[PDB]
Amino acid sequence: VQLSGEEKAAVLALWDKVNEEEVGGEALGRLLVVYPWTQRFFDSFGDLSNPGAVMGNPKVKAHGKKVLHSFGEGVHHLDNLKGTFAALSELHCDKLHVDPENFRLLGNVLVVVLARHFGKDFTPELQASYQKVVAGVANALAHKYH
Amino acid sequence: VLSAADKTNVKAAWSKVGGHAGEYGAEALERMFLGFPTTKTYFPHFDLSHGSAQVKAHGKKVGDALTLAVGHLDDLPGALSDLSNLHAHKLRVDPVNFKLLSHCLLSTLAVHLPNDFTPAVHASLDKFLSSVSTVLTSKY
Ligand code: HEM
Ligand code: HEM
Repeated sequence: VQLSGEEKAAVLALWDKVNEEEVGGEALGRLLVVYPWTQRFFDSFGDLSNPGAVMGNPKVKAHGKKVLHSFGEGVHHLDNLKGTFAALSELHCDKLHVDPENFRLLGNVLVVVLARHFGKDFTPELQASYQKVVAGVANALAHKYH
Repeated sequence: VLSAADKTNVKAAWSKVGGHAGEYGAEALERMFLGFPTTKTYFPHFDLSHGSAQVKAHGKKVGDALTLAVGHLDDLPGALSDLSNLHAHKLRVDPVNFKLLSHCLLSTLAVHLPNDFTPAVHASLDKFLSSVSTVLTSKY
């Protein structure tokens, strides 16, 4: 959201190196292994027993990719998040009934997987930034929860 | 820390960490100050400058507080019941701030140990970091 040209440029340049399948299936997988209560929502997706099943499950990968693509749309509509997610919010509150906080969670999980993937170049400076983006997307996905 | 399989990942994962505890202690703090700015008001007496021998000389203090707890998994209330009276009694630190340090410290470990920071262990550490957080916020 409200930040800086040099930070934006930075955030963006990093997002051209983000393999959305890899980092995608990784976030959703860990979310499920680290915060097991979220296994309840994605309940059809076959076997989500041990972390080995979660991680190598084709449906975690495919939805993961759908999640991270949604994130990028956001990394590129810096000034219009609320508008961007003014539907993924409705489908999350009503049809899904998902607690607002579970978002910030998947967010911090997405920052951690970026962290392992881009080592030292994932500077406290650049994560400093990402927290803002993850913060904004969270607030937008819950916007319609009143 | 709690379950066996968990107390097994923590001692194992931390041996991975080894003698880089204060360094990492340092960095996590550096990542929480910039990333989550409010936390910076708990340290008016601090050189909040990147390179600060102070922020640098406390991460080593935080690293050791954490190495000890690693070796005291069976009883955390007792082996930290000073740090418990410190953060909660003398300082009044908010229970939501510990998550910010727990997030940063984890974001960090992921930066220095990519191959070792696996899902199973990431699970465990989150737990170990929740438990220690509780102990310190226990006097509330
Ligand atoms: C970081 C914020 C999140 C983003 C950006 C995100 C993104 C998405 C996207 C793009 C879809 C696809 C919509 C479609 O198929 O038309 C979706 C669906 C879904 N999301 Fe989210 N999501 C987020 C957080 C969460 C969380 C925390 C949960 C669980 C607690 C969750 C549960 C679901 C479920 C159950 C579906 C339906 C999947 C299906 O069966 O097709 N989402 N989400
Ligand atoms: C993983 C959790 C944490 C650990 C292991 C930890 C460790 C420590 C230790 C060992 C000390 C005392 C050093 C001494 O006796 O000289 C200390 C002091 C202190 N801690 Fe933490 N801490 C944690 C969480 C936090 C959080 C979340 C904050 C607030 C954002 C915080 C703020 C402080 C402050 C203000 C002091 C006193 C600083 C001074 O004047 O020296 N701590 N911490």
